[PDB]
Amino acid sequence: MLDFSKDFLFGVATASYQVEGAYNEDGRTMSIWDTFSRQDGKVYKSHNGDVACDHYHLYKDDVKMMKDLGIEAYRFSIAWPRIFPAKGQYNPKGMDFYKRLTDELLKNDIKPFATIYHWDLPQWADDLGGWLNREIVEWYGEYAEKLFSELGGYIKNWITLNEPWCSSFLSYFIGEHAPGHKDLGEALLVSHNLLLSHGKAVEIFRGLNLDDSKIGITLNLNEVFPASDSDDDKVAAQIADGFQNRWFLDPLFKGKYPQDMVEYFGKYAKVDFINDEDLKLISQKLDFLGVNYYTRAVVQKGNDGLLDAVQIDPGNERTEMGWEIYPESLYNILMRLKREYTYDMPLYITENGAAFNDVVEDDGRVHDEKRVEFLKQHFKEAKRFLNDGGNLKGYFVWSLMDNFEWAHGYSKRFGIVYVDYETEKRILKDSALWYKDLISTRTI
Ligand code: NA
Ligand code: NA
Ligand code: NA
Ligand code: NA
Ligand code: NA
Repeated sequence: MLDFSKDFLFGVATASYQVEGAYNEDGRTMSIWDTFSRQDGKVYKSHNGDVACDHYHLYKDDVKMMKDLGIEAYRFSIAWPRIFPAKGQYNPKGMDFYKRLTDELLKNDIKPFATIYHWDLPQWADDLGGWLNREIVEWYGEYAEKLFSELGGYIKNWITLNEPWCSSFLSYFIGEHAPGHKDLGEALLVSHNLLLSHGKAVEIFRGLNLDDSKIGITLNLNEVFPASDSDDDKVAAQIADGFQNRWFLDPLFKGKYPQDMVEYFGKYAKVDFINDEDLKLISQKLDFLGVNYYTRAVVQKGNDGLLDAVQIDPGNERTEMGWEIYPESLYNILMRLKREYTYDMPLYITENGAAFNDVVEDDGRVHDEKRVEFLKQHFKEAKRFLNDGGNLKGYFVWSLMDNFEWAHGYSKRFGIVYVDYETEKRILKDSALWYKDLISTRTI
């Protein structure tokens, strides 16, 4: 009778630096993204998160807004520079924000899902080497354990890292994200230290044996298609798939980096950070996996160089990011996890959503019909996965509101709610009204 059971969580997601603002208040010190956004050329028109959506001050209105939509769960991140503004220096005022945030959520029947690290590493940590310095495993563990002990009565669903592929390859190899290095060997080592920090937090978490509390990790995953049936394109797809997906799925869920990628990367950089003890910590059992899904890739062999597959445009509709709208890969990825990696483990879609050219019309409304159709198509694939025996527990739309989209600044709008940044006014887009109906009827 219900496409989505009463227990299925309809959610929305944000991230601290993208929405909070109040960047220099109540003891907060700079993150690497504060620093990076002030370096010339790194962020669209030198946008930064100084103010963002001012959600730090407006959080009560934002929670009321979610309550009126019937939101059942809210994924947010916790800002490390608020909690430890300096090495070893706990800031109770920073903790107080997350207590009053999560108190507000619970009192409005919204379940909190907290992301421990969503890219806003404290500048003091990066000055000590950041994710390149293996000591970060201990700094992160100290941070996580403080959150578990202070917030464990408030939060029962924890995510160690958001999208470690971005924090490693996009930040240290491609250089689009903070801190903006361009060195494959660095990005490979960072990926390992991120995964090792993840394992440290899981170890600490299990030792607390908190009542009714779950821990997992969030991975951005795609599906890679070869442009043709040639052997050239099949190897290209295999490499692209190992680069995005298997490089993280395999150590976490198989206890082993993917050997084809280890050999491929080893032709270009050192891969000597791999060892048995680290992989055992990395692959500790999780309670759930969070899946961030947006699009697929169609790839063709490039010119034999490092990760130089040519991106094929198959000619289909795309978002403002240039990302193809291909809802079937949401089903294919969830099925692939079920058949190859996570099996019967609970799965959450921790991000899915789209950037479109949103405009407030003369009627004061945002008629974002393309986003309505986008979300409708992807929720239909989630329902199909559930009806085929998939263990999907919830679905978080990215994002609750338009926000600071990293190197794109405020020029990409992902919200189901529009933010007029001059006034900080919230305007429900038609997609939020559609989502409200979906939560109410649980029918699609
Ligand atoms: Na901010
Ligand atoms: Na700036
Ligand atoms: Na696991
Ligand atoms: Na679980
Ligand atoms: Na499709």
